Amino acid sequence: SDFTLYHTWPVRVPRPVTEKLSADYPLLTGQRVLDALFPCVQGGTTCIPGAFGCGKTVISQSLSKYSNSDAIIYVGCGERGNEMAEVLMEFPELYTEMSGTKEPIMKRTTLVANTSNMPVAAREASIYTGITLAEYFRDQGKNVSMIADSSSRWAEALREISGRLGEMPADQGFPAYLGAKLASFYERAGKAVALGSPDRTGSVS
Amino acid sequence: YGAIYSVSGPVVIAENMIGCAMYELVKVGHDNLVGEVIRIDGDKATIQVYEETAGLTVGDPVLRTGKPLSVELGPGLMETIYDGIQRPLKAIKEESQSIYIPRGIDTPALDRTIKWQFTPGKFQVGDHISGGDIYGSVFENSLISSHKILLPPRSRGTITWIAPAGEYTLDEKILEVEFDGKKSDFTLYHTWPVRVPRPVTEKLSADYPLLTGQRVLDALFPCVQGGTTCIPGAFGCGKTVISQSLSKYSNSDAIIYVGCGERGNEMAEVLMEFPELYTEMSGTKEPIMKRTTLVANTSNMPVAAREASIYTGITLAEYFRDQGKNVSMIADSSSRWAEALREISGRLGEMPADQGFPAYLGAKLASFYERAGKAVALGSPDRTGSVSIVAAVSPAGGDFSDPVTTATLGITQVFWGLDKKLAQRKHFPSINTSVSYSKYTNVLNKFYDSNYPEFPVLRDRMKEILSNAEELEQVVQLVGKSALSDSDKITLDVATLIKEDFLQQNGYSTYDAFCPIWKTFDMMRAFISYHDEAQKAVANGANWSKLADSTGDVKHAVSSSKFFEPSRGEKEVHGEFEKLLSTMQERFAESTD
Amino acid sequence: VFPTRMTLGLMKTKLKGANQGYSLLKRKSEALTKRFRDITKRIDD
Amino acid sequence: NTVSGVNGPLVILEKVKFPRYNEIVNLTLPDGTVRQGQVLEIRGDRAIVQVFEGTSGIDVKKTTVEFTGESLRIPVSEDMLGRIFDGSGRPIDNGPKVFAEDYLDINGSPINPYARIYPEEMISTGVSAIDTMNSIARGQKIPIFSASGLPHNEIAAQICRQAGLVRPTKDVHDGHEENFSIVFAAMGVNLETARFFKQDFEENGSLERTSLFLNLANDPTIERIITPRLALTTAEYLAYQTERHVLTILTDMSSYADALREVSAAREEVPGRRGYPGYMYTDLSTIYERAGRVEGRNGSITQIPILTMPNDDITHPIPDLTGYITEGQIFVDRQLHNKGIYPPINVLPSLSRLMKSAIGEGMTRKDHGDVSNQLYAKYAIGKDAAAMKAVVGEEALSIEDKLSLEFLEKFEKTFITQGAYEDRTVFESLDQAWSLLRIYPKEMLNRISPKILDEFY
Amino acid sequence: NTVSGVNGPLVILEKVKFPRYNEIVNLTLPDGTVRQGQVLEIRGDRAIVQVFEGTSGIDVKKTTVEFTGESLRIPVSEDMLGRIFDGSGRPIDNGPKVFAEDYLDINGSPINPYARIYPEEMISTGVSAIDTMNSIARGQKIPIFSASGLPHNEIAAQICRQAGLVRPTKDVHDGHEENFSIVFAAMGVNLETARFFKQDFEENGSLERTSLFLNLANDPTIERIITPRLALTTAEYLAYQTERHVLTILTDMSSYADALREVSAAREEVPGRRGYPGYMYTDLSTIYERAGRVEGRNGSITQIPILTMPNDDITHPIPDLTGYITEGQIFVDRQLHNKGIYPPINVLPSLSRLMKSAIGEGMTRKDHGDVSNQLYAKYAIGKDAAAMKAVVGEEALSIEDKLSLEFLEKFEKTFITQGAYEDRTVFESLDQAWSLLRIYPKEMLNRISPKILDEFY
Amino acid sequence: LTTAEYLAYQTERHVLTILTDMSSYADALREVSAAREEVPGRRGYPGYMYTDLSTIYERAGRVEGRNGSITQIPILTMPNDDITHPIPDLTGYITEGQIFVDRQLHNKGIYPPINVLPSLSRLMKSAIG
Amino acid sequence: AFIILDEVIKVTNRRVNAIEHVIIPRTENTIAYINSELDELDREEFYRLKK
Repeated sequence: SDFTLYHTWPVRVPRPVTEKLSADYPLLTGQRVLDALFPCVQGGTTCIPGAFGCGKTVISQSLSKYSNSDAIIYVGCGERGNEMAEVLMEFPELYTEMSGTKEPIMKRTTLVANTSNMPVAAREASIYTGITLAEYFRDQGKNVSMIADSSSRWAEALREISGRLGEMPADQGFPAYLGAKLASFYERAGKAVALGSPDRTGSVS
Repeated sequence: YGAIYSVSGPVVIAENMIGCAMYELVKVGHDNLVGEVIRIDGDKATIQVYEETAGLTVGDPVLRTGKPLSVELGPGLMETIYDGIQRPLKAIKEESQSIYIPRGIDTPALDRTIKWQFTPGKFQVGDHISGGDIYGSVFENSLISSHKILLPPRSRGTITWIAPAGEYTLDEKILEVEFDGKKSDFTLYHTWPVRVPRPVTEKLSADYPLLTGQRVLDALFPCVQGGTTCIPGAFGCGKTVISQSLSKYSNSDAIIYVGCGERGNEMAEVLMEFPELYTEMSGTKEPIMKRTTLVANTSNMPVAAREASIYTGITLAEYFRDQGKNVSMIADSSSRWAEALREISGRLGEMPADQGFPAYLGAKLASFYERAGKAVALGSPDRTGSVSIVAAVSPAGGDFSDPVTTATLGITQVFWGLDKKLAQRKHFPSINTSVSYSKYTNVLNKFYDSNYPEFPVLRDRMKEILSNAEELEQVVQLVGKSALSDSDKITLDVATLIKEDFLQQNGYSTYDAFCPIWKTFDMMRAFISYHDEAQKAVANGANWSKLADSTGDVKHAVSSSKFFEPSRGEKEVHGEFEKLLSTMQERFAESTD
Repeated sequence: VFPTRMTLGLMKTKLKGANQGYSLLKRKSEALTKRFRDITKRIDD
Repeated sequence: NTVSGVNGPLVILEKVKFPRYNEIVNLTLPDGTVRQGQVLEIRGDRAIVQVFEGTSGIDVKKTTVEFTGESLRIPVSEDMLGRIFDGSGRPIDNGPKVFAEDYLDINGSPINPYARIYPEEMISTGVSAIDTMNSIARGQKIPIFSASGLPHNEIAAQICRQAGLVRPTKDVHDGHEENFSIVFAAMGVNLETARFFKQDFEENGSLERTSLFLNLANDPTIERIITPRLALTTAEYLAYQTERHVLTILTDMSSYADALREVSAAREEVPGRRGYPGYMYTDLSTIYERAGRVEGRNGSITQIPILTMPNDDITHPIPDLTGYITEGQIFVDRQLHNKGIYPPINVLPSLSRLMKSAIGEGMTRKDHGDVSNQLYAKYAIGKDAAAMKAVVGEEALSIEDKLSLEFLEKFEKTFITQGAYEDRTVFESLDQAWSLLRIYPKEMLNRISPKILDEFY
Repeated sequence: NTVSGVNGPLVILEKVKFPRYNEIVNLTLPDGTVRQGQVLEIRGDRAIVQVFEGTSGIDVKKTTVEFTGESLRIPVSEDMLGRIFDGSGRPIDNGPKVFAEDYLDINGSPINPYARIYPEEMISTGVSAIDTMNSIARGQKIPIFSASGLPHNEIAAQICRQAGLVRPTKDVHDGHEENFSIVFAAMGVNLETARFFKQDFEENGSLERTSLFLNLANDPTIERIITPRLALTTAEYLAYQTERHVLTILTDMSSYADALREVSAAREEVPGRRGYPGYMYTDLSTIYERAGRVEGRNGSITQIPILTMPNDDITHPIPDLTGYITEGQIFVDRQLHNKGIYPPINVLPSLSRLMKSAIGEGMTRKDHGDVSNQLYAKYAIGKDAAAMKAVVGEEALSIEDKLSLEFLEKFEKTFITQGAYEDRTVFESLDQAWSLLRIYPKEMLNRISPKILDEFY
Repeated sequence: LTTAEYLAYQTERHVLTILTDMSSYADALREVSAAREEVPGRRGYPGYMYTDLSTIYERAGRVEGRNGSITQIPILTMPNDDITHPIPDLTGYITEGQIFVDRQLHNKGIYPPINVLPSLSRLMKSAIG
Repeated sequence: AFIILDEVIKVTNRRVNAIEHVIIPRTENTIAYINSELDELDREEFYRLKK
């Protein structure tokens, strides 16, 4: 077949590697308590409580700022849409902590920003699209910070689809397929050596 | 026409049935049972038969009569106890030798052999007429004419014939109207489908308060006329007893009392008790009974029979409103109507959507309450009528946020509480001050304000005392009584006085259980005049204990307010209460010093 | 054992009761303990 | 023609359109044995039956069917008492031969008696906790709510045993001079329990006066529920036609309920709310159909159904639907049982709302309503105080609360403690109620009108 | 083709498959009665429609169907302000048509004519309590969550009527120099309650500023869901094209939840917990999609939804899901209502996720964000301190808490208590705030900069 | 299991099976129940949840020659952190005892955090000689 | 007075700790178990009817 500068990869299929490693490498956030007290990992899985705009969106915006990862992929799974607007505007005025230029934070960020109003396909595809993209950057030899906001919303995208179709959802009215889908997503992320003879190291956190 | 496809439950399904509507009257089988085709699924029509099936065969013919199922609104409505679609129960006792007819009998909607007095109206030959116009009357109450015979909606034209005053039968003509050719001849009654509303020219906000008589109901918020009201239950809250008390005390022109799906013993209670009870204004023959038109349906009658109940009753209320009469509709229990909607849901075998309740449940409730309300009467003469609905509720879903209670509390405008535990302990009718609101309060109180009462100012302070009492109640339980200040003790102490006198209601009508609205204001005036003095004393120095000893005599009197009657002081308020305001002041001056 | 349907309204209010109780009695305690410390020092002297 | 299928115990017969609703069919099996069945539904060129007899012996197409031609009706006669029946009608004494003078519908659609005369005179039980608190009047349907994990069957046997000394208690009250009959309906009842029941009636000497309809749960479900319905119809014959007074004890209502759920699972009907049907209410109302004073206004049929709360709650489907159709309830406590107070009835959530109407003068006092009100209020406070003693301590308590703690103990151990064979008159029971009430002076009692108080204190 | 059947709310038509979805059909009855509906489902030679008015009274061979050929849209114009419509967009004027300049589809718009821009300018409700503590901003949605212990519609009326009296106060401040409009939607309102809202707009002069679309409690569930979609499109036109800030008031969202729950998202399909769909979220999200800042950058639609909490519950699906999509909430309570506090608004469980950051500076002073920290803190401490007063007295009560005890009282009785038609500008609201804090010295307002505090105290 | 009973059988070996995690396996059963024409019973999990678990537990015990065996320690993580949730309740009934780990211990820095308050094993005088 | 204070502080301390440990977590455990059962009824009901 013919090849282009871009390549396509299916959203629920994760990109491949030669083998995955146990991460031992931290985030480049440089947030002092983050580093010392309960050390940041890059190639890790992390759950943070929220309740919306009582700090949680604030820290995601902080994490973006202090970070200076090779790429950062920002996922709004299904947020309030004031918050998505805010992420877009603040970032090119902000400054990268490695001292780079050209709309600084925004230049390193690629944004999949779905508010919950925007179609349900786009909400469900959002995490998927981010993980496949991120995983490819892991194959490129780039250390990626993956920020998702929020998985509670994301579980809801699924429950909606389930009731419409007329299949039975399971525990707490939330579907059967839920648990396998949450689980696959965190285990996909982590530190690996990319596919092919060069064997560059990346991470997805 | 049709052939019976299935008989399943008391529900019958019949094939070869097309050209039938969803309101169409149908006669089921070759025993000709009363039925109505509720829904149709294909060639097969689903029919609820309002008598039981205990030997209904398949393949017997089903004959569509070619017209809807209606009820007759006409002469003979009052002084009579009826079933869910209205056929004289009294005639049935004697003839059929049974309380309601055997399956496979049909009896006519009214007495056909009884002759009634026609009076001609204000619409003679060549005068134009429209629906809700008075073409005549019958007499069905002694002191008044309680029944205006009105033209049905969408009836118009000019009159070829007005029959002169005299006795006629109800099947014989008294009016002819010419419109599009001959429109019809009309008889003393008219038919109107009962599932369907009776139109209004326009609705005008409820703003006329008129008694409930009960001491608590009058007190927290004013009584209302043209309003809509929810009162909780559990079918062990003395719901029957307050209903009987409610009938006597309301002074409205007409009352419709509807037993939705009741015990039978409850129906005995009311039928027997009503003629013994004296109408407060001035009596009639068998006083309360004669002013009540009864739909009395038991639960042991099929599910079909209980659903037509609420409907026919509101349709008698809406006619009366259009007639120029203020109506009290007392419905007990609206949760039994909702119980019935569940039963038809199980029988039809439809899926739930409302926590174990049918799809149509929320909408059916909402529609009922709108038919009720204060209005300017339908018709070209224009008269005033209002329908105030007092509706009982109770759970029915095993939950405290149950579909019957939630959808009804939305559409209601007065909400007065009631707790099961208090009611058993003796405080019926009971009332919960933090689980109540009334939207009509603002205008109604201002009405009582102008007539003599200082009423608005008192109402807000009564709730306030009770609010602080709840907060206090938790501290009192936990820490004890040994920590509260002098002010806080009083709050509880005046709260006791209100709990004693308003929430408790001694007897049917004995111990002067009847309080007029003006007496209630005076009962309240005595307690809050006492509260302000009581608050000043502790603040100006006087121990809770010292203040209680010294108050003494004036406190016993206010405690004793409920046995006293206002008919021996003035006629609606007590000279004794006027004297009480002077005594309070005098006491206070001695006690403080 | 525990009710099959709708203990939750009750249990909600039980939860509320408990929680208010702890706060108030800790305030009552807080005032007694605060006063007591001062009185202890007066007494030693 | 032949069986289309069998799904659970229910049978689908593919047959012609000559059977009516509730018309009996007679299933001819090639084992040389006939079983009988009742049509639950008739539908186009098929019938849905559940077989009353057997549960196997079925064939796919070696079956033959014939229609009985007769819809289920009870042979009711003047003498039905002093005889043991089954609802299935099997011979254990009598059952298939029982005499006949009418055949009556179980449906009770022709005669349907219903009060239109108020619940008249008092009915005695000799239990203070029934008569004083709730009070019973002729034609009343007041239920006994009991529990599982405690023997519900034992509380039914105490009521049975003291019943029929009751008729003398009424005789004394005057204006009762007519016969007393018990109509006992058993459905889901164990063989050992059945024998107990037989024993209670016997000891008083009411055996001669009682008719028994017996079903066990090894008989098919549809039969089990028809058995009390047949019995109420028999009661109706006694009540209306020969103007006698009937008290019918219907046990076990949970058992009636159990059947309802099982029946329907692939018909037009299907089980609704909480796994218990949505038409469960109708089924209870059919039992309520034949309750109230009868026509002509002498005699009455009075009904005390026996209901068991399975987890000791009112929010469960079986107690919840029922209590609405009833006009109050009587509440049985586990905690008085464990201590050893028998019969163990807590009066806190017990009220019957036609207490006022039930009581009158000449057989009950005017103080009677007032007396119940006082006991509830003190008993309630006492309970509330005992709970606070437990958590916080006796710093919350007050002197008034001490009177109340003391009042709880006196009430439980005197009022609620009595025999299983120790019957009383109503006047005595009000006299003992008073005894407990003497410990609060007049000024702390305000659940009685002060006028009445001065007389009886 | 003719009507096949109707099963509950849902109507089966056998009519051919050539109609498109959203396509209006006319039910031609032999009774001279024409009713309109929108196809819920279009299938192969059948369609399922739910009828906008009624559901029964149609036949299966005397009622015939015709397809209009035109889908569900609203004629949108700016001559619609001062005009009374129903829940299909038909007038209840009893005079002239709606008027169009475009026809806009009602579904959450065909094209989605919105952009996402963070809020930056204050919107004022004319009541201090909402505006200082939990401010409203352009394109931000903060619902009023109230309960069935409140007169929730009556409070709802106060918010709405006082709006657009704000616009001349904002005009002097220079925050809004472009017009104010009100779009009001009544879902499931009573005839009398509906009347109250209308009369309140006439009195204020706010009738000219609002268009009312009416759905009555007796109109079909499908009529009720059509009703807010009419209001938001009309708002979207005003907002986009003539640059007005438009404040849309949707009362009652609770009825809206009821219509969906009942049918049109539970037609025969399985809903989530407590009968309320799991895709009830998806429906709520459609409303939120047609709300927000729009092209022009002087145009936005700001939204105040009113949700009435069934029994004050925090585990029911309705406030929780709705509550995730909206940026905070205003919590109303029963407690204040009893005391005689009107409107009874508490600001402690309440939250506005973005206070200063949402709103601007230029028409609101800079002190708003700082002052809110102090008022919130004191208010919290204040609830606790009153409970403590009751026990300890004032002989051992803390000094900080003693001032907070008095603070609880004033916060309610002057900052939360206001008139019916009392309107207060934002500048004013801020001044009152400082007056309540003025009693405390500086050493108990230590969470604020000495520069700001020295100026504002 | 087939691997473990083959070693155990053929060359008379004790095989210890560490089967992590039991709820992950439950999870998959739950998805091919939603996909089946089955209705899920107790708390959104399969009404045939017993048959699944039981297939694993029948294979465990001594196998022919009585010098080979399969010994099991299955590992369960509590999906909702409750011992009323169906998974632990059936699982516990089919197995012989349980070993409890308590969160409060883990945080304190105890190792192993084996809280012995409900930890009991049925064979205690039938597992010793 | 000091001696009476001495007594009262011991009682009052017992109570704050008693509400804390025994009551609140008992109340958490109960509320959760019945909430989950209650929800199970509403969802399974729908599932059986739909099937």
